[PDB]
Amino acid sequence: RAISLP
Amino acid sequence: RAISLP
Amino acid sequence: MSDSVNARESNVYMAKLAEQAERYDEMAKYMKDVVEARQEELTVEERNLLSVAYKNAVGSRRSSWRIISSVEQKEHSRNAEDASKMCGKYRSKVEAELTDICNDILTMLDKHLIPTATSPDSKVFYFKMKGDYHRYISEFSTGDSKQSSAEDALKAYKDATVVAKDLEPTHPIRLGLALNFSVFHYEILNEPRAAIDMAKEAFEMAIEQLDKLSEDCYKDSTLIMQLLRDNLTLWTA
Amino acid sequence: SVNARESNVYMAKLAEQAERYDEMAKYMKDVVEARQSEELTVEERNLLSVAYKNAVGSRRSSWRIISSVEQKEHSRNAEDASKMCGKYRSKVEAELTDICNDILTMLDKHLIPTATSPDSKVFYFKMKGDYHRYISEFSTGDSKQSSAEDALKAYKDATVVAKDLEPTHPIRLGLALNFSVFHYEILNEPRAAIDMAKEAFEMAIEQLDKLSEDCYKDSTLIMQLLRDNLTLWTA
Repeated sequence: RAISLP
Repeated sequence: RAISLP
Repeated sequence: MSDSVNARESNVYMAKLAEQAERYDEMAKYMKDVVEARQEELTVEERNLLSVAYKNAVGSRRSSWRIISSVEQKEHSRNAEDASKMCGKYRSKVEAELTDICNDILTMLDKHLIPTATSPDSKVFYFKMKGDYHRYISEFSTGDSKQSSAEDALKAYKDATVVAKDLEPTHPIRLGLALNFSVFHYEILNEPRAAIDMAKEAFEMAIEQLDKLSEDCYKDSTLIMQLLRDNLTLWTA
Repeated sequence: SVNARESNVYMAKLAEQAERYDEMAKYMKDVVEARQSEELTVEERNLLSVAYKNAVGSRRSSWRIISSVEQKEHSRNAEDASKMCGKYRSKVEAELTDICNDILTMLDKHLIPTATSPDSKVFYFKMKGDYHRYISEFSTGDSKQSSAEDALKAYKDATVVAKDLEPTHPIRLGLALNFSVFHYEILNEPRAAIDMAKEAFEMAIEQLDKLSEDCYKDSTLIMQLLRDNLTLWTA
């Protein structure tokens, strides 16, 4: 659920 | 651009 | 045939999973294997899965076709002939995919689904689905090919119309038939008056009897009545 | 001579607009393998990344959806259906393995060896860590250990070079973002993730003032994802 680099 | 049945 | 009941329940499960996974080509194939392996009628659930599957499979290719054609034209308009021709070749590739997918579902319709349809409900559904897939082909065909697929679509929608006369004017299947059939007149045949006349007639006919809208339907039926108005509004400017 | 390059690049852009990314990736793949030792442009480099990111992205998203249903079934003691989900997940894994191996080969053989500037080296070292990480997401046993170790090394290698970029440089921040994610999700080392992201963010904040109008939003976009992860991670 953590965002990585778009 | 007219909509047909979803 | 106990092995046949399970194989069907299994493909339905996989069709539903492929949908959740958003892998629609494989969704289509699961539902196709349900069709090709049956005894002489799909249920409402399956019929709907089949339609959603093909609709999305073809939908993403339709959307790509439109974007590529647009770029092809901006190029032509810019005298950038090389680029255009490339865009052109790329558009063909997508056309070849469309052709295969529409022909896949039309073959199933022609040989399997239309012939075993009992109810007026499912007869309309499948005739309509057939004009739609010929319409999708007509969208990118030109000259003689467009004419021939436009004629197959016209006939399918008429056939659906004849049977639809047995459904209430408020029936969602009948209303959806009129929406697509009028879209077909407008976009494919370039007959704006027949389109506007057909959508108007279906909207007015439904509205003559809003009091007869059943509680099980008034949602989908109003939705469709609303798309009919939206199209009228657009075509009317 | 370089006619094919201009043309693959045109097609890659065209496929992106059409949203046909496996094809976008194959166009950009053909740019990479052709190059005589010439470096990819910033524009090309980004297109290669966008293409692979999307090609892999869609399989990752399906992978997660399919797994969740698998564990839903497993927990409802529907075993027959659980196995079906599993066979389908494996098939998506086969696709993930192919696409990740493809880009990683290009990075090992072509991209990382030819890169000059601090920018490029960090950029490509980060990509390698990312794709090893994607393999690590679904792998098991020794595959997992292996790809975990190559991602770690790639991010370390990228970290080493990144020290030559300003703490607010978007490429330096993005590395810390993904490097910290790697630590938390794959290595299951929440402390080292939190620290890494905290450090990257604090080091940037200490310097937001020493930036210009037309440059600070690229930085804040990413410092923002860093805070959002910290917020999630800290009880």
